[PDB]
Amino acid sequence: PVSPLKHFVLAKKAITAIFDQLLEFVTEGSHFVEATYKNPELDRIATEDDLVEMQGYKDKLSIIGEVLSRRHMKVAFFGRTSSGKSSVINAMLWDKVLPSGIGHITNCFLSVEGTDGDKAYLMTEGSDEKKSVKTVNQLAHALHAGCLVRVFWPKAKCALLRDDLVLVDSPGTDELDSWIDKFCLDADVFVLVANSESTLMNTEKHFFHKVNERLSKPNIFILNNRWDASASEPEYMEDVRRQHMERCLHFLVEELKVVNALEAQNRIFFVSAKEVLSARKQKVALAEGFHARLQEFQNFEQIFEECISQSAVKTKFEQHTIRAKQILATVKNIMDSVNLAAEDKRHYSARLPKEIDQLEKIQNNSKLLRNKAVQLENELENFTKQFLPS
Ligand SMILES: Nc1nc2c(ncn2[C@@H]2O[C@H](COP(=O)(O)OP(=O)(O)OP(=O)(O)O)[C@@H](O)[C@H]2O)c(=O)[nH]1
Ligand SMILES: [Mg+2]
Ligand SMILES: [Zn+2]
Repeated sequence: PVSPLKHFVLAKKAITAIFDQLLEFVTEGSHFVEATYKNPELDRIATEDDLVEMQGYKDKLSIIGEVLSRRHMKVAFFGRTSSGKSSVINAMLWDKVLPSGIGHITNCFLSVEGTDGDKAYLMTEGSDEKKSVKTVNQLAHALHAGCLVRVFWPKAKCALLRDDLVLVDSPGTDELDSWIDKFCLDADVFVLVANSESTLMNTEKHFFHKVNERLSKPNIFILNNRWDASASEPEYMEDVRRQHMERCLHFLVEELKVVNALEAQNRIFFVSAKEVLSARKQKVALAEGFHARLQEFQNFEQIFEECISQSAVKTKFEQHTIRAKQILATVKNIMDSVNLAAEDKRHYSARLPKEIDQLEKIQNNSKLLRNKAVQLENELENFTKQFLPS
């Protein structure tokens, strides 16, 4: 039962390894191009612009590797006040990481990410201080288009955080474009948490219309929470479920048009975050239907993990994969140009045996480097076949 999130972890490892190799190769290639261009006994075998191109690639490949090394999956939770957003997050983390109450903050966000340490802490904006998580409920938020508070929870205690997932908790939806710009541009999945004792509201729909306008084919899940409230009323529950399904299906399929009606079955769930957290927190007869609701939450979790791991690998690693392929194609063109100029010179105007031998060594080293580029192209093609479907 391997978590689907390992797909993202393995992709991240693979592409960072390629970019480590690419920086090493381009550095070696740049030294060769530089030596060839700067040789006073050679004329226009390598050009000044060949060297400028190689040096420019060299100078930007380290930051690509560093950016890749921090890439992660992000899920953002939205919904009306008291719908259960924080409890859904806590259930997925197997602990009461986030508190309840304090629902008055109208514009500030909270994220949870993994720490390699063994103690939880938080950090506020523009600060490096590791503050006790028990101060979450005391942060003033006076002046605040709000702020982000970052919670760090030991990776050893939650597999999701170990596998590079970050979870974002939001204020109640009841300028929004500022929310999208500041928190949503790199979110891979959006989760709408709704009170199943109510009805899906237009204020929540409106926010996801804005997301859908700003982003292409966003991944959206709807969790109809507090489903324990109709336990022991199975006939009533059946009818409420039908009504919720009709409205949630129409929203995802007909209004947002982000899934077809079959796909939507894997995006709408009926759960009790309270029950799930109680079952998972370490250290009375269960309500009717408890195990069925727990299984439904576990089904959501599996489908969510599959969705976010596939989506984030494409969203976050494809552009630099395509860029690496372009860089390699250009480096090969430079090696082709150097080899061709050396061979032309050898056959057109080279005279002394020592000059001929010098040109032949330039040819040989340019081919060694070109073959290295081809091998890295093969690694990127393998990465594309494994991790980047059309
Ligand atoms: N019966 C029941 N209560 C729940 C469930 N999920 C959350 N609650 C309760 O509803 C209240 C609100 O829970 P939260 O998880 O804090 O909801 P929220 O959306 O984060 O609320 P705010 O951040 O204050 O807007 C808490 O008292 C929870 O115990 C559930 O599945 N079933
Ligand atoms: Mg909350
Ligand atoms: Zn704030």
